[PDB]
Amino acid sequence: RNGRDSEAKRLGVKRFGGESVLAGSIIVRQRGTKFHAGANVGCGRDHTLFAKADGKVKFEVKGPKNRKFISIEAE
Amino acid sequence: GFEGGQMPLYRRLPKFGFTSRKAAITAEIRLSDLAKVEGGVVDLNTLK
Amino acid sequence: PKIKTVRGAAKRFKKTGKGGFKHKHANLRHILTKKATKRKRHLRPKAMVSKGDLGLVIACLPYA
RNA sequence: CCGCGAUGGUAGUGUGGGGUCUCCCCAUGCGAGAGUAGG
RNA sequence: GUUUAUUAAAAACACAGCACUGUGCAAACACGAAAGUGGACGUAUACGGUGUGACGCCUGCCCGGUGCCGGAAGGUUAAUUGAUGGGGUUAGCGCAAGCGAAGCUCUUGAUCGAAGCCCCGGUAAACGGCGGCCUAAGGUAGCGAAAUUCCUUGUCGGGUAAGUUCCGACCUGCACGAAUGGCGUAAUGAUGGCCAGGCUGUCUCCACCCGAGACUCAGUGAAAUUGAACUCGCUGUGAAGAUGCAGUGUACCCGCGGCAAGACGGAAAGACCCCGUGAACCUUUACUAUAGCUUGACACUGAACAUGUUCUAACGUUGACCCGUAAUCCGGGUUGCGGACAGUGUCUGGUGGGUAGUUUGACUGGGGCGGUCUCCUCCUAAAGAGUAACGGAGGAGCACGAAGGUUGGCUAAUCCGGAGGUUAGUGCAAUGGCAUAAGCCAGCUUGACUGCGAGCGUGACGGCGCGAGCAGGUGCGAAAGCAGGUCAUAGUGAUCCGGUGGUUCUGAAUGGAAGGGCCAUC
RNA sequence: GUAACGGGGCUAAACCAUGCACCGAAGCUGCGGCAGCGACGCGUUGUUGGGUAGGGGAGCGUUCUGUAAGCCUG
RNA sequence: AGGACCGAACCGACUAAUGUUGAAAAAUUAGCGGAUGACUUGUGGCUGGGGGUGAAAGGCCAAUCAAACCGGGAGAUAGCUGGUUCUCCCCGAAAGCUAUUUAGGUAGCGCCUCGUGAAUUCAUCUCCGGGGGUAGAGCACUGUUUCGGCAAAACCCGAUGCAAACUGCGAAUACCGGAGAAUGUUAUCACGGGAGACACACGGCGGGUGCUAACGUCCGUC
RNA sequence: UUUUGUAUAAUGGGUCAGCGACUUAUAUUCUGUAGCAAGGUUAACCGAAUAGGGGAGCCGAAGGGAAACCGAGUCUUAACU
RNA sequence: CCAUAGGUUAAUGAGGCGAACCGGGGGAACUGAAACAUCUAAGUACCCCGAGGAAAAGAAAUCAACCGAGAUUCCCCCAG
Ligand SMILES: [K+]
Ligand SMILES: [K+]
Ligand SMILES: [K+]
Ligand SMILES: [K+]
Ligand SMILES: [K+]
Ligand SMILES: [K+]
Ligand SMILES: [K+]
Ligand SMILES: [K+]
Ligand SMILES: [K+]
Ligand SMILES: [K+]
Ligand SMILES: [K+]
Ligand SMILES: [K+]
Ligand SMILES: [K+]
Ligand SMILES: [K+]
Ligand SMILES: [K+]
Ligand SMILES: [K+]
Ligand SMILES: [K+]
Ligand SMILES: [K+]
Ligand SMILES: [K+]
Ligand SMILES: [K+]
Ligand SMILES: [K+]
Ligand SMILES: [K+]
Ligand SMILES: [K+]
Ligand SMILES: [K+]
Ligand SMILES: [K+]
Ligand SMILES: [Mg+2]
Ligand SMILES: [Mg+2]
Ligand SMILES: [Mg+2]
Ligand SMILES: [Mg+2]
Ligand SMILES: [Mg+2]
Ligand SMILES: [Mg+2]
Ligand SMILES: [Mg+2]
Ligand SMILES: [Mg+2]
Ligand SMILES: [Mg+2]
Ligand SMILES: [Mg+2]
Ligand SMILES: [Mg+2]
Ligand SMILES: [Mg+2]
Ligand SMILES: [Mg+2]
Ligand SMILES: [Mg+2]
Ligand SMILES: [Mg+2]
Ligand SMILES: [Mg+2]
Ligand SMILES: [Mg+2]
Ligand SMILES: [Mg+2]
Ligand SMILES: [Mg+2]
Ligand SMILES: [Mg+2]
Ligand SMILES: [Mg+2]
Ligand SMILES: [Mg+2]
Ligand SMILES: [Mg+2]
Ligand SMILES: [Mg+2]
Ligand SMILES: [Mg+2]
Ligand SMILES: [Mg+2]
Ligand SMILES: [Mg+2]
Ligand SMILES: [Mg+2]
Ligand SMILES: [Mg+2]
Ligand SMILES: [Mg+2]
Ligand SMILES: [Mg+2]
Ligand SMILES: [Mg+2]
Ligand SMILES: [Mg+2]
Ligand SMILES: [Mg+2]
Ligand SMILES: [Mg+2]
Ligand SMILES: [Mg+2]
Ligand SMILES: [Mg+2]
Ligand SMILES: [Mg+2]
Ligand SMILES: [Mg+2]
Ligand SMILES: [Mg+2]
Ligand SMILES: [Mg+2]
Ligand SMILES: [Mg+2]
Ligand SMILES: [Mg+2]
Ligand SMILES: [Mg+2]
Ligand SMILES: [Mg+2]
Ligand SMILES: [Mg+2]
Ligand SMILES: [Mg+2]
Ligand SMILES: [Mg+2]
Ligand SMILES: [Mg+2]
Ligand SMILES: [Mg+2]
Ligand SMILES: [Mg+2]
Ligand SMILES: [Mg+2]
Ligand SMILES: [Mg+2]
Ligand SMILES: [Mg+2]
Ligand SMILES: [Mg+2]
Ligand SMILES: [Mg+2]
Ligand SMILES: [Mg+2]
Ligand SMILES: [Mg+2]
Ligand SMILES: [Mg+2]
Ligand SMILES: [Mg+2]
Ligand SMILES: [Mg+2]
Ligand SMILES: [Mg+2]
Ligand SMILES: [Mg+2]
Ligand SMILES: [Mg+2]
Ligand SMILES: [Mg+2]
Ligand SMILES: [Mg+2]
Ligand SMILES: [Mg+2]
Ligand SMILES: [Mg+2]
Ligand SMILES: [Mg+2]
Ligand SMILES: [Mg+2]
Ligand SMILES: [Mg+2]
Ligand SMILES: [Mg+2]
Ligand SMILES: [Mg+2]
Ligand SMILES: [Mg+2]
Ligand SMILES: [Mg+2]
Ligand SMILES: [Mg+2]
Ligand SMILES: [Mg+2]
Ligand SMILES: [Mg+2]
Ligand SMILES: [Mg+2]
Ligand SMILES: [Mg+2]
Ligand SMILES: [Mg+2]
Ligand SMILES: [Mg+2]
Ligand SMILES: [Mg+2]
Ligand SMILES: [Mg+2]
Ligand SMILES: [Mg+2]
Ligand SMILES: [Mg+2]
Ligand SMILES: [Mg+2]
Repeated sequence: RNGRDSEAKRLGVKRFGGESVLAGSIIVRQRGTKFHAGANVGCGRDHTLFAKADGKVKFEVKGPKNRKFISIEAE
Repeated sequence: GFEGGQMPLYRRLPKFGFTSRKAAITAEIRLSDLAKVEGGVVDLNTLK
Repeated sequence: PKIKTVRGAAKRFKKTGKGGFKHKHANLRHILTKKATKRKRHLRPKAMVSKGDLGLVIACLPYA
């Protein structure tokens, strides 16, 4: 009665902290907002976080909930 | 083009376009060809 | 004797200036209502044959 | 900005080596979690 | 009686007898593109086909299924015929847009139309079937642990000291049964089973003897096999059962007669088993064809009214007679009979394992049977990605003009206004998300926009995904802004072929058109 | 068939600890030689050279044609 | 009289032994059946290969039969098996992924080789920037569990464990990025010529499966 | 030889001698080499001619677009940052 | 009935064989499509008839494209 599975979705972090990225570059693929969009980062319809400017990726923990945000520090 | 039985590239892609009969009877002349004719008048017959 | 062109391949590929091949994208013949306009728009322009496939196409089109 | 915590020990573990090899031990490096003093 | 020449002689085949069924004679039927020939120089007391198998007593119920036979009202239905509509072209009419006669032409398909099928009956010595409320009907007579009985060496009786076999019974017939006959049956059988008398070297248990080989001498003189051999035992080892490796034991060199435990001995590229998108032949309500059979239309094919028959002149004659002619062929003639029928050609519907070509998947702890095959979620998965098993668990093949967009407003479960704080909710699995709520309500709406797209993710590829921003045009909001569907991740199908709409494309002399392309879509 | 140290044998020739010696390979070093590659002195220095499928490079020999009415050969 | 009886010739072929590189590619010996018949035999004739003939065994059709023999299409096709011949030098795999009427075949990619081009391109270490949810741990959550207390035995509280599909915690390693040195025959990437390979095996470590059985099976990694 | 792996008790060979398996034609691409070079080269055929003639053709010097067409641009789109 | 069929004789010709090529009448399958039926193999193999030194074809109811060509046959291109 078992024997089924789905294709692996290649989620996860594509660009880690301090990496130089071009605008448009995908930083994380995820299901929901496990990471949140900080400065110069957009959030796509499938919760993909992507760079809206050229610069370096920065992960940070901010807010009252203590949420993982991703920003781009512009070069 | 055989790929082991997988639908091959030249069949999984669509056909497109048609062939123009007019293109076969149309040529391009370079500027370097203009001096090669006899007598300094360039028309179809002198090019031929 | 002369090599014969694979005539089905000649109807689907055209050789470009630097010797690549352009083709029409798959998936824009039918079942179009369910497809997003964005997806269909991106399938309209012709694309280049990929590196992995060039060997197969060249074999089929010796007089390209 | 976003309401805990040493020290010590213990667990685990990278590399190399070993045993009585379902599991461990030794050399070296990394070293929690929980808890304790305390804040 | 017959049979597998060469492993089967039988219970198999045949058989007289029985029954069903076809067949009116140019018989049915068979061989033959045909002419003809067999059937038969026969004629229904005959001939073909089928089943059963002397004889005796018999042969029950079911016509729903499949076949066959009969029916012929109605439905459906071929070729054929071409009504009607729609289009192309262009004489003209128009200042132009366009409109548009005739002709030619592309398309549409009214009407006509037989058999078949549906339909209504019949038929079981047609193929078949013969119950635990249900069926077409529920197995009669006879027989029964059987050439059938799995359980089973059933149980009881007989025979034997002892009998899984045998004989007689019982009936609980796994799974008998009435012409793919039931039950009996004298005689018959190189037939199967069982018992007894006689008989014996079959045996207890072998002994001796006579001959032919074997053995020795002379003469002649093969064979299979064979990588090379200086070719021992044992215990281990080891492509896992060793003459050949290790260790060890034993062993002077070489014949001859004997025996077969080993050389995984010789012989034959395993027949079993699996595999190959191998073969053959066989089957059928597998697919596609097709001979044959059958239907109608037109032709050969005509004449009088009926919307009936009659006629003779085509055509047939395997009736008679005459001639070629010394001829049961053939032809011609005369005549009778039949007669536009029959029959044949082309076309056409039906039927068609009679015949032909083929197909009939893969995975798989062998194959088969079962299960599975694409997509989504979790775990296995070793804290980036990815990661297998016929591993462990669940889902999808949609829904929604609001359940989408935006602005404003709102916050749950559960327990007893309060407590509590998401323990609820999400359109639907699971996981990760969601209060700034993505949960929930109302108003106004159509951004579920069109063209594009820096850059990036993910794929062998085909592809799939995320995306600021730019142009045009839009909604909401006061505006900032937000909106290119939905909390996200399933809800899917390449190409070909063709359909529909559009179109600054193409248009085989030229103008058009057809067809093609391109865009949208099925 | 001893047959559960490879055997003999062993009371250490067993086991534990500590130490110093030695044996031991186609490993390393020494001496001689050949070749590949990297810079060019056309100098010598560094380094490399186990190989199936397979890729690359360079050769040997055989018959025949020219060179050859030449050359070798009773 | 008789598909009557006993039994030679004649026609058969039930049993046994022998023979099985035979005396013989089917016989010999001892027995056996029919023997006036649906008998047997001589000579000649006729039937022809999807065809004949068959008292039916797929029997027989010249030692050949579920489609004769001979010649031809013909070198059918063979994703299968076998075999593939002189020498030296350099490099040197794979037994994986994806797809496949695919699974012992094949294709793209990965890995080999040759050529060309190009960056401090690549690797090791150190330092720096990162995300982790594994090991371990823990029990707030989702389940499971025992004892005591409390009490509608629920709930709640204290105490004790357990978890691949539990996480209010959380390593080592590994991985991504940056910087720096030393070392390394560019070790890197791209493009192009030529491949082979897509049966893997055992051992270590982490696991699923199996019995923490297998020289078992299926992954990861060396 | 085949294999994960063979002294294997898996395959093949009794031995010797002789023969016995990547060829040939045409097309196409890449490498080397030679000629000529924005050009290169001819086919059939003619020619007693390995000459010479024969440039019909073919490839190249321009691409883009389905195409008309435009052209160092072109396509896309009403139009491109 | 005329006749015609038929009969006899005479003259002339045919007949049979042969390797290929040639025209015509018939006409496979293996195979390829990685199965297979359309399709392929192929109007091939093969059978049959007829001819000639050659055969066949041949003097436009042909092409072309508004310019023109000028029977048939064969070769090289066009062009995979
Ligand atoms: K990225
Ligand atoms: K008998
Ligand atoms: K009936
Ligand atoms: K008209
Ligand atoms: K029975
Ligand atoms: K019957
Ligand atoms: K009877
Ligand atoms: K030994
Ligand atoms: K023996
Ligand atoms: K008559
Ligand atoms: K008629
Ligand atoms: K398995
Ligand atoms: K097994
Ligand atoms: K806009
Ligand atoms: K045959
Ligand atoms: K491959
Ligand atoms: K390469
Ligand atoms: K392993
Ligand atoms: K094997
Ligand atoms: K064997
Ligand atoms: K070549
Ligand atoms: K060249
Ligand atoms: K451009
Ligand atoms: K065929
Ligand atoms: K095939
Ligand atoms: Mg998986
Ligand atoms: Mg998943
Ligand atoms: Mg379309
Ligand atoms: Mg500590
Ligand atoms: Mg701590
Ligand atoms: Mg008898
Ligand atoms: Mg026999
Ligand atoms: Mg017999
Ligand atoms: Mg008759
Ligand atoms: Mg019978
Ligand atoms: Mg009717
Ligand atoms: Mg009745
Ligand atoms: Mg009864
Ligand atoms: Mg029994
Ligand atoms: Mg009994
Ligand atoms: Mg009894
Ligand atoms: Mg007895
Ligand atoms: Mg007995
Ligand atoms: Mg009895
Ligand atoms: Mg019966
Ligand atoms: Mg019965
Ligand atoms: Mg009856
Ligand atoms: Mg009956
Ligand atoms: Mg009977
Ligand atoms: Mg009876
Ligand atoms: Mg002698
Ligand atoms: Mg042994
Ligand atoms: Mg002896
Ligand atoms: Mg013996
Ligand atoms: Mg043997
Ligand atoms: Mg075999
Ligand atoms: Mg008729
Ligand atoms: Mg049939
Ligand atoms: Mg058949
Ligand atoms: Mg076939
Ligand atoms: Mg078949
Ligand atoms: Mg299978
Ligand atoms: Mg992971
Ligand atoms: Mg990991
Ligand atoms: Mg892997
Ligand atoms: Mg794998
Ligand atoms: Mg799996
Ligand atoms: Mg781009
Ligand atoms: Mg079609
Ligand atoms: Mg026209
Ligand atoms: Mg025309
Ligand atoms: Mg159109
Ligand atoms: Mg003993
Ligand atoms: Mg040494
Ligand atoms: Mg050395
Ligand atoms: Mg040296
Ligand atoms: Mg070495
Ligand atoms: Mg070497
Ligand atoms: Mg010479
Ligand atoms: Mg008698
Ligand atoms: Mg006989
Ligand atoms: Mg006898
Ligand atoms: Mg008798
Ligand atoms: Mg007798
Ligand atoms: Mg049989
Ligand atoms: Mg015979
Ligand atoms: Mg056959
Ligand atoms: Mg052939
Ligand atoms: Mg052959
Ligand atoms: Mg090497
Ligand atoms: Mg896939
Ligand atoms: Mg744990
Ligand atoms: Mg866990
Ligand atoms: Mg680094
Ligand atoms: Mg494979
Ligand atoms: Mg494999
Ligand atoms: Mg495997
Ligand atoms: Mg493996
Ligand atoms: Mg393990
Ligand atoms: Mg194993
Ligand atoms: Mg194991
Ligand atoms: Mg094996
Ligand atoms: Mg060995
Ligand atoms: Mg041996
Ligand atoms: Mg051997
Ligand atoms: Mg073999
Ligand atoms: Mg042998
Ligand atoms: Mg161009
Ligand atoms: Mg085929
Ligand atoms: Mg002549
Ligand atoms: Mg002539
Ligand atoms: Mg004119």
